[PDB]
Amino acid sequence: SIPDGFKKCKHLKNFPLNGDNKQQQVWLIKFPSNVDISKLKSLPVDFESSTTMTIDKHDYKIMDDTDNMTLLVPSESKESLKIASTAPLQFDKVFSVSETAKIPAIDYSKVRVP
Amino acid sequence: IVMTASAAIKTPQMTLPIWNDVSDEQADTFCKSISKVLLSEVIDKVIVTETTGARSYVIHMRFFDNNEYSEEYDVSKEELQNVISNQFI
Amino acid sequence: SVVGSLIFCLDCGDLLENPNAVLGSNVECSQCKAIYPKSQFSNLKVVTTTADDAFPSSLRAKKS
Amino acid sequence: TADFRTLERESRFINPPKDKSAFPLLQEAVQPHIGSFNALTEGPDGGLLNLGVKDIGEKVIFDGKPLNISNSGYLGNKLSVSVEQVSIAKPMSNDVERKVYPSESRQRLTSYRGKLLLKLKWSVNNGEENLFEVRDCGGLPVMLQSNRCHLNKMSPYELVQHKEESDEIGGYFIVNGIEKLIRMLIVQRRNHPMAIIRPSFANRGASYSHYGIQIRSVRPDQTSQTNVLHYLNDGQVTFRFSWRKNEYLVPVVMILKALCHTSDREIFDGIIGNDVKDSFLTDRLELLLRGFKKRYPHLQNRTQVLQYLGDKFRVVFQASPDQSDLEVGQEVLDRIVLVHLGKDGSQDKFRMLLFMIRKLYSLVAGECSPDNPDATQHQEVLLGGFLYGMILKEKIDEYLQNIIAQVRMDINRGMAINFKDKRYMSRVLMRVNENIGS
Amino acid sequence: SSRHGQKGVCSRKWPTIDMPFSETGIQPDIIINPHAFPSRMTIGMFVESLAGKAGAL
Amino acid sequence: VRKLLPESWGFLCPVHTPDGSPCGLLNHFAHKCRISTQQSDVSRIPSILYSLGVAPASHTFAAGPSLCCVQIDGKIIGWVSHEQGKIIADTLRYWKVEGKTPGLPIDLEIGYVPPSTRGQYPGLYLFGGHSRMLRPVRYLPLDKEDIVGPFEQVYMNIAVTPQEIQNNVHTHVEFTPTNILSILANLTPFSDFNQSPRNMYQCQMGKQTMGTPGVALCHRSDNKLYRLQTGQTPIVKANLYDDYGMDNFPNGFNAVVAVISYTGYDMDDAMIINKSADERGFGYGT
Amino acid sequence: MIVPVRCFSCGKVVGDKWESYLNLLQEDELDEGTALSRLGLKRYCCRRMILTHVDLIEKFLRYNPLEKR
Amino acid sequence: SEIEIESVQDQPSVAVGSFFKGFRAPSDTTFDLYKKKEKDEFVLHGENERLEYEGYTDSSSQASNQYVVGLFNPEKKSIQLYKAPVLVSKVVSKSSKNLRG
Amino acid sequence: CEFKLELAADTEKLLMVNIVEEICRKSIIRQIPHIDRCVHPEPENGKRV
RNA sequence: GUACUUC
Ligand SMILES: [Zn+2]
Ligand SMILES: [Zn+2]
Repeated sequence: SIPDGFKKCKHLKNFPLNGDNKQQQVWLIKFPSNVDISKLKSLPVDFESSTTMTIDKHDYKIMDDTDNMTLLVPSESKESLKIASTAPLQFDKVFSVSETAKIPAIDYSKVRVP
Repeated sequence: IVMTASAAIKTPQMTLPIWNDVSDEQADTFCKSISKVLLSEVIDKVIVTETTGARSYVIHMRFFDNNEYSEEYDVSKEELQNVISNQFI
Repeated sequence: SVVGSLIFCLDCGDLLENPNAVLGSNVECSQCKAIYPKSQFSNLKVVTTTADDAFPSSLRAKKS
Repeated sequence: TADFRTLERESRFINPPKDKSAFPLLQEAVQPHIGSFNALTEGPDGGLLNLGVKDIGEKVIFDGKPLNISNSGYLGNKLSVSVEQVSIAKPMSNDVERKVYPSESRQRLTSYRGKLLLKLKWSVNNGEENLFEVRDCGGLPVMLQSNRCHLNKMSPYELVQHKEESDEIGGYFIVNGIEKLIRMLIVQRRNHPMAIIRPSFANRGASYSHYGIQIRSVRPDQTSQTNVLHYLNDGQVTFRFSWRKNEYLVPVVMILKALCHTSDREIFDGIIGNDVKDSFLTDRLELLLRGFKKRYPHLQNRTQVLQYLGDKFRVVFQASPDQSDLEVGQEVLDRIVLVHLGKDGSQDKFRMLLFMIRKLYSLVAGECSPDNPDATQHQEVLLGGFLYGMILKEKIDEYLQNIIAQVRMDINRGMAINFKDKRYMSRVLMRVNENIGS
Repeated sequence: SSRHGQKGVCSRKWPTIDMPFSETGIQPDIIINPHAFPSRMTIGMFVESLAGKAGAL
Repeated sequence: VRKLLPESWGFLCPVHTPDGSPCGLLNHFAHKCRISTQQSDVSRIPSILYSLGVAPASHTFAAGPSLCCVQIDGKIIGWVSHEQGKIIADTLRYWKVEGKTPGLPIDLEIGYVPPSTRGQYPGLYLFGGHSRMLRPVRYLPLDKEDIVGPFEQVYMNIAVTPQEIQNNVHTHVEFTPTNILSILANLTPFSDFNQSPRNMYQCQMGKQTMGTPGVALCHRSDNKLYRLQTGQTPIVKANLYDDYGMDNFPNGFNAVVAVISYTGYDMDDAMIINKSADERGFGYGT
Repeated sequence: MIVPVRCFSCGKVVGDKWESYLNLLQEDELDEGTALSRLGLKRYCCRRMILTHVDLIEKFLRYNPLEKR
Repeated sequence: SEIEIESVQDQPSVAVGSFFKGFRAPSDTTFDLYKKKEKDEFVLHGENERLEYEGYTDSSSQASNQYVVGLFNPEKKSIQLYKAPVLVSKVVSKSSKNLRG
Repeated sequence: CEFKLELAADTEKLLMVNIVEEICRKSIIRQIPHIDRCVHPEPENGKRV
């Protein structure tokens, strides 16, 4: 019982995993705390990263990265975790959402004075 | 020269006159023959794949082509092989 | 895993010594004894290449 | 067409403004000096000197009296001492208290001298009781336009009434009736690895290369120590330390894996790992770790590594005798290696130190141009007042060294009754020097 | 010395008894040699003498 | 170390320097340059950094010049892709100059470095601790006051005056190009119409005059002093002579200069004075 | 400091038009050109002589050790 | 390609752990995970014959960062947002309890 | 030019590019005493040197 | 002894 924290785990959830030999794979992204994890209902998926989300703040860009880290799969409750392995389990293209604020640019009308 | 007890200097210099029958197209031949060239300046890249399985080593030393190293630094197999077999090793 | 000419261990989270400097077909860890090895590591090969930095010459300047 | 001022100039010559003075740029010209000496009072944690004596360390010593194998093992009781609070408030004088003026200070041919109060947190037997005591340490010389002098928030018209300048600048000491100014000091970059190629490392280094990269940490009270990394042609790499007049060469491993638990692939993983194609990483990393296993094969965990550090460095910082290797080891460590991370900085200390040594490998692999020790790329400016505060923090512990030396000197001649008496605290507090102002 | 870099030492104190006077009446109190400009190149004193002339005219 | 470097542009005055042995040793700060004398307690630089899209420090596991290592003062937070560093190199500029950001101080050091030309280890530098130097500069997009330090002008280019500014290859502009000069040099009229050997030769002259030290004579007890009485303010002067209240401290006077070889008693290094001027008290001091 | 009377080069009596020049700038609104010339100053050296004065005596008088404050 | 979200939750059960590169994953012993509830902080530990797990979740800065995970099939083409608390761990051993007086 | 060498198990790890670079900058094709480079300059005042 | 300045 190290450390002396609040409360151990008691609730679990089952993940439907088939393990197909086109292939059901995981999807992880990166996002800050001030996000729309509850009020967002749609997110466009695209090719090599060039896109932008449209919400109240309206400055976003979904970045991708190709090039590790093990993920436990809670198949049941009494153990609350397992080891994901097919033959462990690697990944292909991790997602990391960024906030590309549009920089106001190119006003060459008042700075260039005779 | 005056006070430091002149000895082997950084850049030694000597001037050599020449006859009137020799030409500039023949002087550069003696320039290449007398000018000492480093043995490492005839290698493109030094790739070696160190193996283990009893240490084992293989050395593959890429060189230039005949028109490059033999026409530029006037060396050939009878001197390059003798120095790589008697001095380098 | 196996990378280069060195193999690591996961049951204790460290690396092991040279299988040639010590007795062969049976090597141990440094902080705790484990059943090891399987005597089937690999055929150890590695490649090193000079970056062509300290080789100056007149023809090295003409190749640019 | 910048016409000069005659009416405005005549008005400011007749009477200075009762409100904030004009041309505030002259007042902003000494913002480095004024802000430097004023920084040790404002801000959180009482300022620089207060957080300095907060993170100053606690020191103890024993006595020659027994209590009553384990009985003879225990050699004497425990007395504790540490500098708790230090504060300069305001200059004053007497035969109630009266206020002094700087104009009268240099007219008296003396220095502007306030007073320094020191609060000692004296303890005993791991805090069983605390003999509270406050003793002054003389007067501290203060310049003008500071938090101590009364010229901080005084109107310029009142400055004229105080026999001062209408646009007084201040920020300079006065001693023995003559003025004086502390010269600004030049240092290099703080908390940034600096690449340097210098043949001086080959003179003090027996058959060592000319490569080098340095780190100058910084404590919250701005006191620091220099930690540099050399380069070894054999394949290894070593730090060098800086003590009173001593240099300590030390391999990277015995102090890299000694802060907290990091002995695993996280080291090789912290190394560049996007590709394992180039073997200039493999030959150097294998030779480095092999150079750590060949020396002491029975050193595998940070616990035993910290035991060996505390063992070899037991009597270097005068940390004895109850502070075992597990205490003196972590104490001298957190004070010696990139102290700018502060306490509990071992979470990413290996990540910052690995980034330092990995920039060394990037410096020797031939893709990073060396910097310059004189260029403005790494030009830092110590404003003098900060150096004055660092000298205060440094030269305050000498009182602590003199009282522990007084206790261990009185225990030699015996006749040292129990230190639980206030009059014994006084008879031992008067033997130690207290004049810091001089 | 002025703010332009040129310096000078007072050689001999001489009154207006023999110094060149102007048609207006003003007497030049100080006199500098024109033989320093070829090398010292203090033309700032030239442009500031014209500017100073207008700035006081 | 005696010689200077172009990186000293607008940080330390390349004009104020004595002659002889102290050449290149001592040279005071710039005209309007600032010095941060306190750490602004932010505790939000990472709170907006990794929120912008920067990966954490415990889950990056990389190195090398292929990743921009973002470095806060002392503490590190990790490295990201070089394209991220490029966007952040200007994103942090916009959020810095914008006043609606409570978690970003105005006196914040921000630097960017490309990886080409085998330069030093790239990344994204962030500083602002003690012993840090600033200087004012104008930002063209939504033109507003800004400040930079000893690392900004290293890589990103600046414009000295709004006449060499051109398209998409500049980020900052300078208000008055005389701010690089010192107090003695900027007070010197037409310092551009002279020589540098004259600027070093005059730096000691202006720093060796016999002006008024301050109106405290009857209440000072220092060893030695000097005082003039014909203190006059120069007709020609910069706006800093008034901005610094230098009129309160008259150091010299104004006299009619007659460029003529009539005296004969002087040769390119000597001088001659009017006896009548000495009768009036030409530079009379005690 | 003090008003330099009898300009070294010109020699005119100039220590008298000081308070008059101040009054012209106080309650007459005349600019430097026609007012400084109205005083009776026509030569170049006497133009700059009065115009350049700084009258630092006001700063030299704000400190009197023979009077309370 | 716009896509929707179906599954949400309030209490997490999955976790991503970072030990090092190249873990053979023996998967022969279950390690326990202790939780909390500030917010977004967890911990886990484990024991073996030569291995002991020890993992925390960015105690310095974790409350201002969150990771999610999902799944998608060619027929579904949609993801499900699931709270995945990230955790960094360090494999520890036992060679302690030795000291010189 | 490719040649292969063998070695026992007494030494485990060595440097290849370093020990070869040293010998590469220490072998000389022909040793002419106390001279390494010659230049044919331009003749000054008609005196070819 | 330490610092500062003159061509
Ligand atoms: Zn093992
Ligand atoms: Zn006149």
